[PDB]
Amino acid sequence: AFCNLRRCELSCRSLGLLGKCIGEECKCVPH
Repeated sequence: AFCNLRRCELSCRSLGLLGKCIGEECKCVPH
């Protein structure tokens, strides 16, 4: 698992979300 940020964001577009780092792992946000 990584904070791939650039790739994290593109993964999060699956639900239309922004992608962010939260300590070594990517997690999306409802904003």
